[PDB]
Amino acid sequence: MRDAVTTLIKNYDLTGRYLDRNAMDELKAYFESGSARIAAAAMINANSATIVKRAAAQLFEEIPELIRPSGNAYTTRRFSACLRDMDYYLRYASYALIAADNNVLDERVLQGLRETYNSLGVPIGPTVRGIQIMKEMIEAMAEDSSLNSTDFIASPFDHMTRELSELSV
Amino acid sequence: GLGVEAQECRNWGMQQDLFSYSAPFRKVPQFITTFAQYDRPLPDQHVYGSGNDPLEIQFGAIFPKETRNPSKRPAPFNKDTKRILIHRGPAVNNQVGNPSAVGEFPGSLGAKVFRLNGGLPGAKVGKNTGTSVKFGESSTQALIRAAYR
Amino acid sequence: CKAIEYMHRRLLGRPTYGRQEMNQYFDIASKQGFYAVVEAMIDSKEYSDAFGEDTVPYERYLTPGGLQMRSARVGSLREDIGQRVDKEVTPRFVELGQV
Amino acid sequence: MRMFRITACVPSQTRIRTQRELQNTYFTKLVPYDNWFREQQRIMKMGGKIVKVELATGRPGTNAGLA
Amino acid sequence: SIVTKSIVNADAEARYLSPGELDRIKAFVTGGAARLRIAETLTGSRETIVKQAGDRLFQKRPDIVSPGGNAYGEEMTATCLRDMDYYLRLVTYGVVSGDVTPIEEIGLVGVREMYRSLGTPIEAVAQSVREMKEVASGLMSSDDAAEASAYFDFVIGKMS
Amino acid sequence: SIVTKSIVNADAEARYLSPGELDRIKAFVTGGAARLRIAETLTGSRETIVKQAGDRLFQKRPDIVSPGGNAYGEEMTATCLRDMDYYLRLVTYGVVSGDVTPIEEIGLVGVREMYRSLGTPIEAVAQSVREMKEVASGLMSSDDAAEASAYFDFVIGKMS
Amino acid sequence: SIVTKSIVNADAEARYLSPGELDRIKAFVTGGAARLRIAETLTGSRETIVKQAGDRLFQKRPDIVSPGGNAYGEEMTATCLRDMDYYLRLVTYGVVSGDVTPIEEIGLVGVREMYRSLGTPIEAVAQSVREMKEVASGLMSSDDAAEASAYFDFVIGKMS
Amino acid sequence: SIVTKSIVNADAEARYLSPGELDRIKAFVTGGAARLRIAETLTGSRETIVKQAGDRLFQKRPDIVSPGGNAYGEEMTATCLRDMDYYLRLVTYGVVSGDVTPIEEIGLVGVREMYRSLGTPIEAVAQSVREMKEVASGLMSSDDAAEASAYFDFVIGKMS
Amino acid sequence: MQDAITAVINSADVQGKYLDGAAMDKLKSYFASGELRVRAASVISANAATIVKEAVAKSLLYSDVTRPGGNMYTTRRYAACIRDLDYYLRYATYAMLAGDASILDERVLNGLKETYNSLGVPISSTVQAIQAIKEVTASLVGADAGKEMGVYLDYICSGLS
Amino acid sequence: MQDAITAVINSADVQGKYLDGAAMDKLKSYFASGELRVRAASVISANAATIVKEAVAKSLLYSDVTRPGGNMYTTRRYAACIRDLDYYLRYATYAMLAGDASILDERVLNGLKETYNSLGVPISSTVQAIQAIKEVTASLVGADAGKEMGVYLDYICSGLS
Amino acid sequence: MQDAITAVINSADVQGKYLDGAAMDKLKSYFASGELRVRAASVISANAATIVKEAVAKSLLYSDVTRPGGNMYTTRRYAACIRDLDYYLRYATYAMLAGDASILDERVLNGLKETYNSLGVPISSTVQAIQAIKEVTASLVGADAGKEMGVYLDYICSGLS
Ligand SMILES: *[C@H](C)[C@H]1/C(=C/c2[nH]c(/C=C3N=C(/C=C4\NC(=O)C(CC)=C4C)C(C)=C\3CCC(=O)O)c(CCC(=O)O)c2C)NC(=O)[C@@H]1C
Ligand SMILES: *[C@H](C)[C@H]1/C(=C/c2[nH]c(/C=C3N=C(/C=C4\NC(=O)C(CC)=C4C)C(C)=C\3CCC(=O)O)c(CCC(=O)O)c2C)NC(=O)[C@@H]1C
Ligand SMILES: *[C@H](C)[C@H]1/C(=C/c2[nH]c(/C=C3N=C(/C=C4\NC(=O)C(CC)=C4C)C(C)=C\3CCC(=O)O)c(CCC(=O)O)c2C)NC(=O)[C@@H]1C
Ligand SMILES: *[C@H](C)[C@H]1/C(=C/c2[nH]c(/C=C3N=C(/C=C4\NC(=O)C(CC)=C4C)C(C)=C\3CCC(=O)O)c(CCC(=O)O)c2C)NC(=O)[C@@H]1C
Ligand SMILES: *[C@H](C)[C@H]1/C(=C/c2[nH]c(/C=C3N=C(/C=C4\NC(=O)C(CC)=C4C)C(C)=C\3CCC(=O)O)c(CCC(=O)O)c2C)NC(=O)[C@@H]1C
Ligand SMILES: *[C@H](C)[C@H]1/C(=C/c2[nH]c(/C=C3N=C(/C=C4\NC(=O)C(CC)=C4C)C(C)=C\3CCC(=O)O)c(CCC(=O)O)c2C)NC(=O)[C@@H]1C
Ligand SMILES: *[C@H](C)[C@H]1/C(=C/c2[nH]c(/C=C3N=C(/C=C4\NC(=O)C(CC)=C4C)C(C)=C\3CCC(=O)O)c(CCC(=O)O)c2C)NC(=O)[C@@H]1C
Ligand SMILES: *[C@H](C)[C@H]1/C(=C/c2[nH]c(/C=C3N=C(/C=C4\NC(=O)C(CC)=C4C)C(C)=C\3CCC(=O)O)c(CCC(=O)O)c2C)NC(=O)[C@@H]1C
Ligand SMILES: *[C@H](C)[C@H]1/C(=C/c2[nH]c(/C=C3N=C(/C=C4\NC(=O)C(CC)=C4C)C(C)=C\3CCC(=O)O)c(CCC(=O)O)c2C)NC(=O)[C@@H]1C
Ligand SMILES: CCC1=C(C)/C(=C/C2=NC(=C\c3[nH]c(/C=C4\NC(=O)[C@H](C)[C@H]4CC)c(C)c3CCC(=O)O)/C(CCC(=O)O)=C2C)NC1=O
Repeated sequence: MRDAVTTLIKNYDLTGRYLDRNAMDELKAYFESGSARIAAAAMINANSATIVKRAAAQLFEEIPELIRPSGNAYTTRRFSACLRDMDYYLRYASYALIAADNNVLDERVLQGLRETYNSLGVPIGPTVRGIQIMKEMIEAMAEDSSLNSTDFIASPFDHMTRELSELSV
Repeated sequence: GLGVEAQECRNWGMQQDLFSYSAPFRKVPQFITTFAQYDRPLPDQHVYGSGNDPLEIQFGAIFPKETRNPSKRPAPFNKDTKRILIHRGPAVNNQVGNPSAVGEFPGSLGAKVFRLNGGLPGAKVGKNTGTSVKFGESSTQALIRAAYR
Repeated sequence: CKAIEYMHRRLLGRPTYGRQEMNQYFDIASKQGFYAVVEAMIDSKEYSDAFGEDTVPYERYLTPGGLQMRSARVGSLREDIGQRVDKEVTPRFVELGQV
Repeated sequence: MRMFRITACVPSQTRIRTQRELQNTYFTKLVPYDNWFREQQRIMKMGGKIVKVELATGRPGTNAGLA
Repeated sequence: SIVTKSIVNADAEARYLSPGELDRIKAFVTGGAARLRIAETLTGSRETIVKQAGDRLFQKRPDIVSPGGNAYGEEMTATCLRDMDYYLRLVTYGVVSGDVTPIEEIGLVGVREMYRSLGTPIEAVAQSVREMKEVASGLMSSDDAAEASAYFDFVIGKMS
Repeated sequence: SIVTKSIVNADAEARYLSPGELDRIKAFVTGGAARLRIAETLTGSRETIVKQAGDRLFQKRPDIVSPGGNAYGEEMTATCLRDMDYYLRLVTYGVVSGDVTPIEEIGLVGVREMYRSLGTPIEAVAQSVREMKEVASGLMSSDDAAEASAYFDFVIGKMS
Repeated sequence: SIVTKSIVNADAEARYLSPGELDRIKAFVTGGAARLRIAETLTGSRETIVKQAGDRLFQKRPDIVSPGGNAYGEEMTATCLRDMDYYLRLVTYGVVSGDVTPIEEIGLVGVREMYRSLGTPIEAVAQSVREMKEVASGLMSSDDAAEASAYFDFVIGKMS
Repeated sequence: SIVTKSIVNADAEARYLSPGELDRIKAFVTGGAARLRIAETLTGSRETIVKQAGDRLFQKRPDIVSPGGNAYGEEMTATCLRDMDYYLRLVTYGVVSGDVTPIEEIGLVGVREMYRSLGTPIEAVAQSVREMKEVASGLMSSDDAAEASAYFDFVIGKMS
Repeated sequence: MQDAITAVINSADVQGKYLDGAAMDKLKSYFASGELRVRAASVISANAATIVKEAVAKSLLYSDVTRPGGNMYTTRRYAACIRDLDYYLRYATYAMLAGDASILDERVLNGLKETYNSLGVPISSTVQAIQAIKEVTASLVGADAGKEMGVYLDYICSGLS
Repeated sequence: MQDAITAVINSADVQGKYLDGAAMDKLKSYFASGELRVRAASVISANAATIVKEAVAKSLLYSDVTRPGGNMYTTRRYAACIRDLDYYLRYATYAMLAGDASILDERVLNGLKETYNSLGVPISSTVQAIQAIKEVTASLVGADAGKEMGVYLDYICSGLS
Repeated sequence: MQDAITAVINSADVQGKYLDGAAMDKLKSYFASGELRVRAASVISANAATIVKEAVAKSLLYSDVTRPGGNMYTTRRYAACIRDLDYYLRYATYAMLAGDASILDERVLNGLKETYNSLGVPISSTVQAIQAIKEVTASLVGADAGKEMGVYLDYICSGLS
């Protein structure tokens, strides 16, 4: 995996350049954001399980059929597996928030998601809907909390949405 | 397997293909190739799969058989994904960057071009019958045989 | 799809750019048939521009894999393609002692 | 099947060709009935003038047997 | 979007964006506020516009809810209004983006073949689209009514 | 003409013009008044622009008007000025139409061959067009001069 | 600077800053962003701008570079290019300051006398600055080109 | 090469070489001694031909080497002479091959694009090749000069 | 290709709901940046060939790449290298106008690596050339639009990586 | 494709050198061999079908290959094999004329091994048939030209096997 | 894998015949060449590192490949290229000893092109490096064994292409 600093370093090493003023500026921006990154990660760690439970309790009301017959969370086994996927999404989103880069997100989440979910027959739309529900809950809780900077939180979840979402248009 | 433990969603198809008894017959490494392809961008490959690209030989629709020596290399090709094709003629003549040069002919850089440039024999009544040595008919015979080829 | 791809390569000298062309000819094949797929490929404006009413089609574009197969063998491989070509020069002492 | 014998004159508009172009400049061809509409559309879009059109094969108003 | 359409045309011609295309994008980015207002009005009148248009369509064509009709039954009527909502959302996306492409790709290309399988009357759905258009125009200001009506009529023509 | 191009594309795709194409058409018609004003300024200043650009080109390349040159003599100078006037009129046609299509159709296709036949230097023709562009831009407002600069540069680039 | 001119005008009447001068100052501060964009474009393009303008000048007026001309010789050509660079830098100063006062104070007071002393054609220097104006205005948008044209024209007027 | 061209043609019609093609190849093989002699002459007198052609071209077109020109400066002139040497080498390759294929492949496809990008006048480069042709024709008898004139004129026509 | 607006609309469509406040925020942010994007695109379009000339002079000219034995040696290959730089500049302009690298993935970086590998193109040389293009464009357009363009140019370079 | 002349010219061009003494000597050697090459090409073109017929009779006919279950069983497969041998002989003649195997690599051997592997064509049987063709051509053409044709036919055999 | 002995044995066995005079002549030829094969193998084993070193210095070093952005930039990538050359030399020696290019086909070529295509490795440049290895091995072993080694090196190159 690569965080923002490592991805910048790799980008500059690609051209074989020394770290210039723009590199220093990007590094300074990340290093100043690091306080809010750690704060948001601590908050999401504090409220993790509750966040995923509430996100599922909203998503199964948005699309009720995932718990009715022929739905993909019908059994308690399927329900627990779905909640496990949601917890995985939250944990890797937290890792990506701390790292300030979505490559750790890609290498360990998205790179085969459609293949695995298609093989298991899991829908690929409700999952991103639940992802966005988690992101909304996370950002609402952050806004309620004393987090001066919270814009970066939408980046990991939105990248997950863009990658794992079917290209509708 | 899938039920024995937790399966990471990064080597799903790879391990699915590996566990089956047909594993020792796919000789092409399906693990290193996909692991590199994740970090690399989209490959030079047909939209619907690697097996869907015929060999670039003179004749014969030689395709990689999906079941014989398994070498399928699926890639996520969306709709609006134009391919990069190397022009036979001059590189400047590629219609991607030279859209008005489609009719250009590849002089000495591409394959030969066949046209009905010469008048077909018997086109006009100027050759009033006879004329067994009416010169332009080998050209049209070569044109027809070249269209066949 | 393999048949349509080979047909396109054969009747325009060009591999299909991708899913847009493949979808067009694929809908043609599903709706009308082989004859209409061939008719569509022949009557496409790209065919008209590349070849008039008097030009036989020819191979106009090559995939990178095919180009590599053609021009990467030990024969037909240029000296300067993927190699550092050092300009050979006679030794300076040989030139000095040369009459 | 019904066939159309069409004579037309299609000029060039973009480039000054230096190869013999009279054959596709003024010509007559036997296009099928099922292709006549699209051929006419192509000639019009290219800017040609349809000098003449005749029904070389078949007869007008054939309800059945036009194959 | 308008940007994507201009970029695609410029790419196909193998050129940079025209000065006219750039000016069109300039005007669009300036009028983004008004188009956002139009989309927000549509989203506000979502559950009312579709309901009224469906009511008018039912009163125009009883056969759809009559015996032997495509949408016989409350479930079929609810799904018909679901298609109504989907087309209204598509129109919202289209007015926001300044291009019909988001409308067409999601819900216009091959729509006749998609609804032939279901047996629904294509002209009936076009009439429903029309009725939604009049409802939106009624609940919309004058000029932006015309702006959205352009896209609504485009969908109407392409589907009908 | 943008109208001509949009109609040609619509026919080629076999459908009515897109709403975006109609928007482009209406915007072009709106700007047609300013385009007509630019064309009127150019046609009013055709004489002074032609004379000034011709004199500047002669000074830059006196060999063209020097004995043994293509433009040497009163008749050759008159024909050179006639070509300048023709190209200025073509630029006016382009500014009116909003496109370089009329210029390309009338006096910009085969021009290299025609000047090779007549012996005229295409370099001299391009420099003359550049001088005309400079004179017109000096005589015209910056925005209008910038607009006409597109046609002038298109002509110059096709010359060279 | 516009700030300098307004503050000086106020002090010459011994009053505090008038509402009109404060309005002018606010407009200047608001347009400062565009000023810096123009100035940064100029400084980034200083090498290309100076090179192209020098080439155009040495083509239009070969007398200055021919033997017996002031710019004849490698060193004289380099010094002519250095003077072009000086005037481009002064243009950048004027662009940043929103007026031509820095250009006046540094390189437009006694320029006629200095170039008379050095033996240079002031009309040739003005031509060089005009070509710099054309090259620079070719490297920016319509409004920015018109903005920089004011400083360029001021230098042209002060030199001729 | 005539052999390569004949083989390519025979491959294109998928047939063995015609007796006429074989006779032509045999004639070229027999006559290769004269081609080698011409190539040896050009190779031996390359530096003299390049120098004289460069001087003649510079006198004919002083602006390209005067300040503000593409080739002004000692290193720029060295590069111009290097270009002329490259084209002389290409002409020798073409003479040895008996076909213009090597010349077209190495230094005639995209030449207009290359020189337009560099800013070098393509007609000036053609005039340089013409001067080289004249010098080479002077440095050999009519027969060998007549043979080399084919490739020289081919390069000149492609450049023009 | 998907611009910022099409990206937002796609993210909303795949969830089936209407553009809520976040979508409007993203749309208005893109519209606010649109003026700068359009200015930079128009300036680059006007000075398209000059940028390529400056980049080629800064990177490849008078080097082993352009000398005999280099892939940029023959005139046809020089013209092809120039055309490739034109592609990169035009597609960077496209990605700047669209706020996305989707066009770069779909059309530019799609098969490009093995395309150059089969052709024998020097990857490091083309990377340095794209860097020169990026720096020249930054100089000609400004720090902000320069960095915006450099985002897509560095995306292309990292794709070549 | 490249003949001997084009190969020498490309070798000179890659180093950016005029044709020196060694290149001239190579060209002289090729010109000397040109008459023999042309004569052999004419002889092979005259006896094209006969050479293939004799080779197939010597190496393939009256064997499991032609009998049912063999690759050359059906009339269609026999015709295909004869056509393949004809192509091999014709392209070997092209290579002998050009003095170079570039045409063989570019238009014959590219993917030929993969083609036979997919089709099930017996590589060893094809190699033996080409060997028979080489012997027949040697007997029908002579010693030196036969040796050159054998060189190029063995090049094809090496590429195939 | 298969050597000459096993190859001829399998060729006889598949059609079910004993070893005739023709096969015995092939085995006699292999036994005649065995001494030269063993000497060449010993020489190459002695000079394995030097051969790859000289080939890399003669083909790859100071090119676009080693510079930043090239496929031999990082030290790990350089060591990987060296390891690939070591494989190619060692397996060429194996095939030279065995008198059959079957170990190359079943342990170096079947899928290697796919792996390089996935990894972006330049096949043309690796072919050039293998050619340099061939030249160095020929210079170090002699013409007779050098040609035999080059046969299998070219086999590897053709398989890669
Ligand atoms: C309480 C007295 C009764 C009750 C209520 C209740 N259930 C849920 C939620 C769920 N119940 C199920 C049921 C099952 N899963 C299985 O695998 C089986 C098969 C044996 C059963 C019966 C499931 C899947 C859910 C989750 C999805 C959902 O929302 O229905 C709730 C809601 C809890 C919440 O909102 O978080 C409530 C109130 N369940 C009982 O068993 C009692 C009879
Ligand atoms: C919940 C939001 C949705 C849902 C979930 C669901 N998932 C599965 C099974 C699996 N999910 C995954 C996913 C991942 N594994 C990973 O390692 C990663 C990243 C760390 C991801 C995203 C995998 C691999 C499986 C199978 C293997 C496993 O779980 O160990 C199921 C099971 C379905 C069944 O019938 O067994 C379910 C139900 N289902 C819904 O309806 C929601 C929309
Ligand atoms: C429907 C039962 C399920 C489903 C299918 C689905 N497929 C596509 C797209 C394509 N399917 C094909 C099919 C074939 N190619 C062949 O060569 C053959 C016959 C030999 C077949 C059957 C192809 C070529 C495509 C691509 C079409 C195109 O390029 O436009 C889609 C749509 C994909 C898209 O993005 O448009 C779908 C939905 N999907 C399901 O979930 C169903 C279970
Ligand atoms: C010049 C002396 C006269 C003249 C010329 C002129 N010609 C055209 C158009 C065409 N000319 C031809 C003629 C030929 N094409 C051939 O291939 C051959 C046989 C080898 C000949 C004789 C054709 C076919 C055309 C059609 C267009 C085309 O060239 O493809 C034009 C008009 C061109 C146009 O598009 O408008 C003109 C002006 N005009 C005169 O007034 C002179 C008397
Ligand atoms: C002046 C800037 C340049 C120049 C002019 C020049 N032209 C001619 C002769 C002709 N010029 C044309 C060109 C056109 N005729 C048209 O109708 C149009 C369509 C837009 C064009 C462009 C033609 C056809 C002629 C032939 C004569 C005629 O007009 O009927 C000459 C005379 C050439 C001679 O030797 O007689 C000259 C001098 N010459 C330069 O050097 C300038 C660059
Ligand atoms: C001299 C007659 C003209 C002239 C020459 C000139 N050329 C350059 C620069 C280059 N010229 C070339 C051309 C070629 N390279 C090749 O390999 C071949 C094919 C065999 C050709 C034709 C190239 C590639 C360059 C780029 C620089 C480099 O070689 O590395 C210059 C300098 C341009 C500059 O500003 O750097 C000049 C002056 N100039 C004229 O005005 C004459 C008409
Ligand atoms: C220049 C910076 C480098 C360079 C360039 C170079 N390229 C080619 C040939 C081609 N380049 C492409 C690339 C593209 N085509 C596309 O459509 C796009 C995406 C939109 C790209 C990036 C292609 C396809 C070709 C092949 C011809 C064709 O365009 O169809 C060459 C010539 C190679 C040859 O042997 O002719 C060269 C030299 N070379 C360098 O050294 C620079 C680093
Ligand atoms: C004859 C010595 C052996 C033999 C031949 C054989 N070949 C085929 C079929 C094909 N052969 C080819 C070969 C080529 N295509 C090319 O473009 C070139 C490059 C110059 C070559 C050599 C191809 C493509 C085919 C496919 C069929 C077709 O002809 O299009 C067959 C028949 C295969 C079948 O089942 O139809 C045969 C019999 N067979 C032997 O046993 C001989 C050793
Ligand atoms: C200097 C302290 C020591 C030294 C240096 C030396 N190195 C070379 C040649 C090369 N060095 C490298 C190393 C790297 N390239 C990379 O990309 C990386 C990481 C960024 C490293 C470490 C390489 C690849 C080469 C090969 C040539 C090339 O760069 O393309 C030499 C020259 C060797 C020769 O004979 O050519 C030298 C002298 N030598 C010493 O004695 C010092 C201890
Ligand atoms: C199943 C389809 C099929 C066909 C058609 C076929 C034909 C066939 N006939 C052959 C030979 C032959 N066939 C004939 C037969 C004839 N002589 C005449 O005068 C008659 C006209 C004709 C029979 C009526 C002869 C004489 C030969 C030997 C040719 C020679 O040895 O030169 C051979 C080559 C030798 C061999 O059989 O191995 C083939 C392949 N084989 C097949 O598998």
